[PDB]
Amino acid sequence: MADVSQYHVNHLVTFCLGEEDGVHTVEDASRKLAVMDSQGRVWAQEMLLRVSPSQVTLLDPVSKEELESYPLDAIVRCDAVMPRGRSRSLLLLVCQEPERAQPDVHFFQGLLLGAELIREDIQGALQNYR
Amino acid sequence: MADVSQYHVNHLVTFCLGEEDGVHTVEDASRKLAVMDSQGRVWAQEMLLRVSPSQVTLLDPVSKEELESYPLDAIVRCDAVMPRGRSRSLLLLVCQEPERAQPDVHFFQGLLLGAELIREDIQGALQNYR
Ligand SMILES: [Ca+2]
Ligand SMILES: [Ca+2]
Repeated sequence: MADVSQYHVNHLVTFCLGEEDGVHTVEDASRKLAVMDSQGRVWAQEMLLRVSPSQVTLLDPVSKEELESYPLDAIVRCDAVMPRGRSRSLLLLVCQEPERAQPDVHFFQGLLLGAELIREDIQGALQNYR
Repeated sequence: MADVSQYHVNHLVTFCLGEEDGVHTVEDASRKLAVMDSQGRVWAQEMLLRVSPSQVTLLDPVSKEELESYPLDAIVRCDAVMPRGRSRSLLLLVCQEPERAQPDVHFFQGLLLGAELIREDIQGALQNYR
């Protein structure tokens, strides 16, 4: 428990989810992440992920300026997963931003704190908010 | 000419552009906007669009808080268009955000100032920046 916590993570990829792309489960999403990675579309970018009781914020690790923010009302799902062929956990966040026609899948690689700890924190903040 | 100007607009829709969706031209995009609208996916939301010499910013018309921002380096195209069956101009902005796997199309309805005036301002700011 902490109202505001931060974690350093590496953002790996954000991609839109359409009703006809065949991507329906966390597992389908991890598989599309591995395809993307084999096409040279995934490049790790270090970021600061901040969970507060009203939103999840992403910041530049040095400048501390806000790169993106998702109010908790915009998060539709948060999971942590270890795809086949990886010793690590990925943090998956699906958001439906109000202005966008489709939801997006965001994948993050956790560093020392893993994705499981961040998943519990966001899910605790979601339960609370909701 | 003005380094920073603002315009009130209505955001209509933002959607991702994929290499296999058949959407290649401004005209294809206006047609997909009309399909979306006939599926009940388009709802006008009033916003403040600000052009500065380093970025395009979208704000809530009252609270003035930033809703989104696109550094000029992220804009790949800006056009104004009058689709068939409309007496008005739409402002089209295509952006490729660094973190996203695909570019997005954003459509805005201009109000009293039209989309043509905003297109020239962003294109002037793009030329300058570039
Ligand atoms: Ca917490
Ligand atoms: Ca200007």
